[PDB]
Amino acid sequence: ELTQSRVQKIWVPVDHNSPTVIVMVGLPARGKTYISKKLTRYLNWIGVPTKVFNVGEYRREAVKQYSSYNFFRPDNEEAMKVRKQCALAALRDVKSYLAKEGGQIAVFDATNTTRERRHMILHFAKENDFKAFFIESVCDDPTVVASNIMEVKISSPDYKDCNSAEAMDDFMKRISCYEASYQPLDPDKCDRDLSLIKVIDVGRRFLVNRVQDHIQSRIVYYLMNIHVQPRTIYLCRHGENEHNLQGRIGGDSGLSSRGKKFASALSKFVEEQNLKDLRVWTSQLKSTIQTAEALRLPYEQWKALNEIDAGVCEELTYEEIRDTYPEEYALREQDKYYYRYPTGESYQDLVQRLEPVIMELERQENVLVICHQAVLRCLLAYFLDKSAEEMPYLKCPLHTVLKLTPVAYGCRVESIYLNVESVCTHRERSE
Ligand SMILES: Cn1ccc2ccc(-c3cc(Nc4cnccc4C(=O)NC4CCOCC4)cc4nccnc34)cc21
Ligand SMILES: O=P(O)(O)OC[C@H]1O[C@](O)(CO)[C@@H](O)[C@@H]1O
Repeated sequence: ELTQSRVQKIWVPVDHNSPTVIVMVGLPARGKTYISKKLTRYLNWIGVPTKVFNVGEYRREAVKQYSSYNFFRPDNEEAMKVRKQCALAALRDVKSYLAKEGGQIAVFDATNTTRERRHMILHFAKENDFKAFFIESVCDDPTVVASNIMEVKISSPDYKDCNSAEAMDDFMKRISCYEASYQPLDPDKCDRDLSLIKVIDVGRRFLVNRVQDHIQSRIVYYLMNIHVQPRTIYLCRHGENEHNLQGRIGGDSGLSSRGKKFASALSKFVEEQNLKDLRVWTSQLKSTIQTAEALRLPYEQWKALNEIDAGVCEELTYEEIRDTYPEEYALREQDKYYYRYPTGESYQDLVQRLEPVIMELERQENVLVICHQAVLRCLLAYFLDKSAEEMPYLKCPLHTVLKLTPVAYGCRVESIYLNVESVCTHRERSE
């Protein structure tokens, strides 16, 4: 016999591959940490457990505050010993994360600019049975380097007792400390056997060598879709709909009278925002489409943006679900991310179908996504680096636009309520 597990609905028989170390490579202020973080955010959200080990954070913990670039001098015998021990301590943690804590990918975020340092990470990987994948960021444009420094270096803890001008100055010399011994990845000759991507001039061009597995090709694909241009992402739900007024889930009802006032308000908001080339996306459910109709803009529908499928519970109230399917109600409340409605979906299923939405979102600039409660949560979690456990409980009120702006290494979210009443469909984590 086979039995169907209670939360996920997976048929199982009755009782009766290598982790990867991703090695960042490059001079300081080349976006290594920007990429480390963003990538880790994508990987975790698609369900590959990933963690960043930034050697700089180890050095900052092992050493009294930073005073100047002299700490990074190649003739600094003692700082060198410290730096090397910081790398080894980060690797100890990498071993722990991947071999014992269920980690899948560890991103070793450091300059790792010498063949020697990289050879040692390889030895580490090889003897723990970890795959190694290198990502190098190369850029010689001073404008880009300057910008990076202004944007994330001068505000860092290292420079808290320095003004801008002198953080910038210190950082420039800090970089020059690494230049003499920098051996770029060389896939033609000495690195022909390594798996790596060398990125040149901020994603303009890539060198890819020996992709070993699906995580690696997928990272390359991700890296070819992202960009660093400023832009804005607006996320909202459909205007209130008739099923909302009844506390009924799922279905494909139309906008209520308030829902229509929202749409009209949303149109005003969008106009006042004054964007160029704002793309608009909806699901294929009517609520969403009517809402976009009020904007008088071109929009495109995506079945992927359709609300979670409640299967056999579609169109019931939560009340009716507790009465009719008491046991299914409880299972969901106890594990709301992995719980699969019977005949239906989990939040986990949602991530899989939203993955192509995220990938296209990364390619776009200004976008307005009009969608549904659970879908919105799933997208929002991606942008705000929220865990699978939290995602089902993020708050996405009706008639409220969430305005997301890339800033520094992450994302500012700004809530904008359009002053139209609605019922509340938020349901707290109960225990
Ligand atoms: C699009 N893409 C694909 C691969 C890849 C690798 C590195 C980078 C990359 C990204 C990058 N980005 C930042 C680094 N530090 C701080 C901030 C950014 C950054 O993206 N800032 C932007 C945020 C959005 O608004 C405009 C400014 C800087 C780089 N500098 C030199 C070389 N590469 C850089 C971009 C990449
Ligand atoms: O995961 P939760 O909190 O039940 O929210 C999902 C529900 O939200 C709604 O969008 C609105 O109630 C339903 O269509 C859907 O079943």
